[PDB]
Amino acid sequence: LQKRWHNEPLPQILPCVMDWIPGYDGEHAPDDAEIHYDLPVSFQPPRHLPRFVIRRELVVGEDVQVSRETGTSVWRPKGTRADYNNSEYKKVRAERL
Amino acid sequence: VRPVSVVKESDLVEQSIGQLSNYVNDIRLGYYDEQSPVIGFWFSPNNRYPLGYKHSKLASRNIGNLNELVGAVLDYIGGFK
Amino acid sequence: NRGTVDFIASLENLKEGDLGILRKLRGARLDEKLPGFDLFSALWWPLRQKNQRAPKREVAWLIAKLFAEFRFEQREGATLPILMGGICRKLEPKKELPRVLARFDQLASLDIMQMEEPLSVIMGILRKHQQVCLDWVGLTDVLSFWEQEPVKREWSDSFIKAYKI
Amino acid sequence: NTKMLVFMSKDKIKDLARIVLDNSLGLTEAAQQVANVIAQATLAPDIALCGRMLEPNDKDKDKKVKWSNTTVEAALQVAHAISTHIARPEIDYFVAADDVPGEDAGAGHIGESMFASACFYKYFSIDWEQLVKNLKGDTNLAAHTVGAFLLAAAKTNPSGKQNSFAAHNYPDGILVEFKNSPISYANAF
RNA sequence: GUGAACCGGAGAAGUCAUUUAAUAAGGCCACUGUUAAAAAGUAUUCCCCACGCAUGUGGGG
Repeated sequence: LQKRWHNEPLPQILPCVMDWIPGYDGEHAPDDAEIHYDLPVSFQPPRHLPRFVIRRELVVGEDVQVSRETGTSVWRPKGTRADYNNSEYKKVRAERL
Repeated sequence: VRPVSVVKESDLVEQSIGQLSNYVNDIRLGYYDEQSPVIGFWFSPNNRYPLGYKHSKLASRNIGNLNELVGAVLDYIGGFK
Repeated sequence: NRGTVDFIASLENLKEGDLGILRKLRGARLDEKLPGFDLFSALWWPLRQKNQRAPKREVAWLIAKLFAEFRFEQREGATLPILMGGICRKLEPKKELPRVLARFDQLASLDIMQMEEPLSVIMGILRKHQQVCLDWVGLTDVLSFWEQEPVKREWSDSFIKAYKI
Repeated sequence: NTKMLVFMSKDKIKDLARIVLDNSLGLTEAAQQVANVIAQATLAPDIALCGRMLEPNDKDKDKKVKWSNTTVEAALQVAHAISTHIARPEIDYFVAADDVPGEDAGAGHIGESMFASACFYKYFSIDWEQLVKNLKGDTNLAAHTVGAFLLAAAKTNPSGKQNSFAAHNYPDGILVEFKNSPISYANAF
């Protein structure tokens, strides 16, 4: 699970919605299985058929490891730097003089 | 995703363009590998705002007139004028 | 924040002559009255050389002038919103409180360059009730990052927390 | 040493010692007696004209140690001495020679001192009644103080750098007046 | 080329009219920047270039 900005919290229980699998032994679905109507046939005369869909859950960390955000920040104008001890400036000033 | 908050050393447009540059730089360092180069053109009126000053040439071109950008995009897509 | 601590300690170490020099320069620039420029340069320049951090020049100048006008014993735990809330709570809740609260809420709208008089009225209200302490270090640190939204959020929240109890 | 200076008559100091000399007196009572003898010992021509202002410390003092009146009203009003013309300060280059020869030349020290010459105007004012009241009604001592002050201020100089300049000059004009309101003729210059 | 594709919530408007923050006030009282000193100095001037037995002259920094 990929994280946004560092302060942002994360959901603790991630619901998964998955197709019911018979397995040819449990031929009858449980009573929690619900019908959705998104099995397509065509698109120009759009036609759909139902399917049995179940809903389970996952626990973050145990099941999905929290990924770390990429190297990024809110854009700030460059505040430059400052250094005279630097030898290159110590020689640039000699060239100027 | 982080809302732009103004500071005294920038504008609303300047910070938005800078954050766009930062995101483009981060995604160029990531998914968009050497499989295929990505060609882009950046335009602001009379070079008002730069998108990623230097920054290993994040934008392939810097344009200061709408006609020049239109001509550049047309010349890439077909070479027509 | 050690540089700010050194700045405030050096401000307390000042004698009365340069304190009067700074007092005479209220509301002024930095480019006139050369003794003020020399004194401020002597105060602020050694901070950058040793300490990597240092308060901003405008913030330091404002703090020095405010300290010269409104000499307060530096004490940890006496931030300006807390004292302002403690003063505001013991007020008439119909007329005086909206006026003083408006004068306080004017502050969180400007930049550093225009906070002198809106801060001086606040210090005058503080001196009216005979205060003996003020957190100059915390005020300087807050004034440094005055453009960050959580800074103003915590300023207002501390004021409301001190007002409510 | 003491954190602050104490001004007092010398003739009473031995009584101060007696307060420490008695081992039968408690510390608080001895401190109160010391405070009394210090606050009361002001009969001297010194303070008479210069006054006193003593502020005992409050953050350190023990309790039950009260203090009497310490302030003494002054009877002298010496003004600053200012020249009667535009001043002309001058620099003076000096070196410090070395008595033993060396490889290089000169050595020692290098410096630039300062000096100036001027004609000054001086002001002194003695309130006769305040001086008499300060000395507890004594008139002979007041007259002696007046005469000694006139003779001293007529014939003394500050001791600043007199070992190298020796400006032991005397005044050449003195005006002594007896008026009811003090006046200054410094506006002549 | 997805319960999708094609797909504006638009047209009208002044928060106006009235007003003194006024009346009282001392920052006062005490103070030595003092102590020591030659602007002198010959034994190789920091550098370019014409001649010489001179035991140096001339011009340039």
